[PDB]
Amino acid sequence: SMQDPIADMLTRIRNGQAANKAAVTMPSSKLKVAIANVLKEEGFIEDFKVEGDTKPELELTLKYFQGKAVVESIQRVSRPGLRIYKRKDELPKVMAGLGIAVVSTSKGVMTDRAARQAGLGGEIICYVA
Amino acid sequence: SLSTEATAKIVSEFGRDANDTGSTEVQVALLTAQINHLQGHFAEHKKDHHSRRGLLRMVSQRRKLLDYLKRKDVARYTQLIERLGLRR
Amino acid sequence: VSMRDMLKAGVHFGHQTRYWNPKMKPFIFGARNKVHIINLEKTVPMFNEALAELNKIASRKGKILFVGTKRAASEAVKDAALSCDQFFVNHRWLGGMLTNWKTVRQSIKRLKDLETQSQDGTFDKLTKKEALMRTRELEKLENSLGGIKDMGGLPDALFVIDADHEHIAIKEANNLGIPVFAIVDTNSDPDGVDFVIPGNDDAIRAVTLYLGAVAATVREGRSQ
RNA sequence: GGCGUAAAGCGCACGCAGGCGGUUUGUUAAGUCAGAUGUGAAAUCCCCGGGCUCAACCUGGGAACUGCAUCUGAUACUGGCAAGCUUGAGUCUCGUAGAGGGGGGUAGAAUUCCAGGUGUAGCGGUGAAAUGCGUAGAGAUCUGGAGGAAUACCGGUGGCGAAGGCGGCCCCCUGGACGAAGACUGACGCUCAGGUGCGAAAGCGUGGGGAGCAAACAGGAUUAGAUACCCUGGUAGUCCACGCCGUAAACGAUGUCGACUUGGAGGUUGUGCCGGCGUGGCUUCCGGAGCUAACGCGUUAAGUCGACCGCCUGGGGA
Repeated sequence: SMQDPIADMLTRIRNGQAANKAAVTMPSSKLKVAIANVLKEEGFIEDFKVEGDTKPELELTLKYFQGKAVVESIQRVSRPGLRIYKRKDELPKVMAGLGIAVVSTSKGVMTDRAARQAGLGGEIICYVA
Repeated sequence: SLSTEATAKIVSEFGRDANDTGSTEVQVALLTAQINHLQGHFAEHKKDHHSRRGLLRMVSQRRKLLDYLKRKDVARYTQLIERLGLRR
Repeated sequence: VSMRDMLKAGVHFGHQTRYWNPKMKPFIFGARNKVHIINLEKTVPMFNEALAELNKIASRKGKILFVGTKRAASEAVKDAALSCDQFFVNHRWLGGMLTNWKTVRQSIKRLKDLETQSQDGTFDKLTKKEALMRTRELEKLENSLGGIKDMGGLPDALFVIDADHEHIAIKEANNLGIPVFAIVDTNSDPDGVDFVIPGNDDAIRAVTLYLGAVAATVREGRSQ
């Protein structure tokens, strides 16, 4: 059954980028909206939006710069089968700094950069590059 | 299978309107009625394995529904298994 | 060129829905009698910008190669390039004409000496039999290289007919970074062409339409 | 790190423990995170210096000791709690297709046998023969009867079933799947060690049955030999009821479930609209990206992910 909606969303993003899809439409969740916020505020995707009252649908508009997909490697890190937590001292760096590690911290879902600046640890949601 | 009249009778006797079929009480009543009927079929047909698998499916579905009710509301669970004579 | 002439000459008339390529869904509006109709609003601007690039490359004295081999347009293409001051290849393509120019150059050198042997009286000092083989070499090499005898260097751009039929030439030209232009049906592929121009090339009317329009724009570019 | 073919998906299923868990709100603060306090002996290791002529070595200070407990905070995520929601899952109505299962009955074709009629020197078999059957009348042909087993055509890389498997026709009892409109519950889910059940053929036990076929066995050939291949016979067994066995190259050599990702040529069954325009499921074949060692797989994945389980770790021994 469906048990990892976050990894499902990352997979839909990755498959759309490999299929050169313009946009992907999926059931919407508040954590999905938060990761879409983090991805939009870092330029990995164009924009997002949500439609639906009882059953909100999350539609992400993908972006491609020189024909090729913007997101190169997007990967689920902390999974239901194995949850991953890092203290601020030991937060990861994706692509030696060029990418992001989406880190849910106590002050919201933010990147590894914002978490490190804010002096916080948290759960390591996904790597993006 | 249970005749249409029997299904309607059980739904009315266990649903909180003439059109309440999906509730846990109605479902468990229907499963119990079908099992009570099928015991007579399988008394004559101890070799009817292909139908016994479906009977055991009904058994397992009923067990899961009773467990769900028990964690959901103990009062309705006791009332339900009292109304039927279900062991647990 | 404009939408009305394209619809008149059956530019929109593509191939069957069973022969449609997976990559040409945007270039088509819908279906009728199981024949796909190439979008005619998406055709005019793309065709015109390809024409404009051809015109610009005609300012730099840039060479253009016209490619189309099927019998329906052989004379049509061979004239559409003859009256353009540009080289062509209209018969059975020898694979490696571009990537292996260092051997077919010797081939065309032999052809040139054999065709100056045509107007030399050479086919009179031999015993009426070697002349047969020399004339057959003339015939076969003229068929194989009917427009690029005076080519004198790899062509600068590749204007092609039925991109799928000439995928060898297309991939050869891609292998050296040469701009490539394709008159490409719905049943063909845009991956090897940097300028994709959806349009029928089996309808001889459509072939003549594209060839005449591109000839007009290239002659205009070469005027200045 | 792997499990189509190199070693590796249990034959299949159900299911307890366990592992994991769609969406919204409030609350809690356990996991998680921040800071502090205490402790984490010294030494060692590392860093910055000092002393032996240097170095080893000794030595000052720090860092480190990645841990544990307490305290105060933060609430994004997981967990607990409480209430919701319907899209996962499930129940109801009508309808569809099916060799799905159990039991009972019946029908025609064919074989064998028994009886009879007609009829006479062959029949049968083989590469060639012989064994064998036939003058006590065979084979052939016609008629009557007995019996057992299997169900021609339909018939379809069709269908149904978890797998094993299921094929004339009729009836009774009975499981599942799917579809169009709705109505109802409201996460009730997925997977599953242990466990339980089912599970080809052969085989075993008890009692029946026995046409054909045929292990064993016998004879005739073949052959250097022929405990075979071929021929002539032929008993278990194949059939039935009950119980057992529990294994197959039980194979897609491909675990289940869910989500996502170009196309095309065929077949199949529902439902909407006027033979065409759609809408759900299934099935065969090629093939793109991608993947693979390659072969190949390719929306029915062997592609991209997630949950859980099973399994592998050179060949032989085994």
